Amino acid sequence: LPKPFIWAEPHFMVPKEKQVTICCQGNYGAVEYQLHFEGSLFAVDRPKPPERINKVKFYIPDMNSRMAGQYSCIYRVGELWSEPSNLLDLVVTEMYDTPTLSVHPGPEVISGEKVTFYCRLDTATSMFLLLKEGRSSHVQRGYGKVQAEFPLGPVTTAHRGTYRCFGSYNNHAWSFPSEPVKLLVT
Amino acid sequence: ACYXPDYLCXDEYCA
Ligand SMILES: *CCC(=O)N1CN(C(=O)CC*)CN(C(=O)CC*)C1
Repeated sequence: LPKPFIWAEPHFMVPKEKQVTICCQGNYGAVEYQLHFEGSLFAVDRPKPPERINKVKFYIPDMNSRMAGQYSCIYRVGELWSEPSNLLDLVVTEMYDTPTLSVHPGPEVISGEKVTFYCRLDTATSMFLLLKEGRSSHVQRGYGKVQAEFPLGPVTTAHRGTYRCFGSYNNHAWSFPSEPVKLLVT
Repeated sequence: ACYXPDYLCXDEYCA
């Protein structure tokens, strides 16, 4: 059976109390889809009639930390189950508080210079995220009591852009985003 | 009724 594909709409980073749909694309004619969450059965969809369906939607009306974590799906044709989809990380954001983002040496640098970002949030855990706007798949994770560092190394113009950081209350439960810091590389 | 935080507009995930 083709491997199913799993994604979140509109996005996998969902503010608290906002909605998300988890989509699972299987195969036309598949008769049962399961959505798994962290090793448990979260929901089942049984397409009726199945011959017109290759994907199923699971709606979450009000996002919270108990529904944040890893999801996967599988589907069935006759007695045979597909292999699982890749894992979807569904993350709740805007939890509790707002961190401060800083940068060394500063926001304006020349190509070649080493840049470090710093994310501080005293009321959170030791795990922090650095997010370049536009590039959620390249989110960097850092570890530190009170604050974490994110060394970029020697930068080029590829590193130019707008950054925000998050503190975390668990792996999938993140703070409000920091105010943005623009990195200018000349 | 689609909601999206401004910082996620044009994010690569939406594909
Ligand atoms: C919920 C709205 C939505 O997902 N899209 C419309 N749109 C904006 O609202 C701008 C933020 C553009 N979209 C994207 O930015 C996809 C990430 C799609």
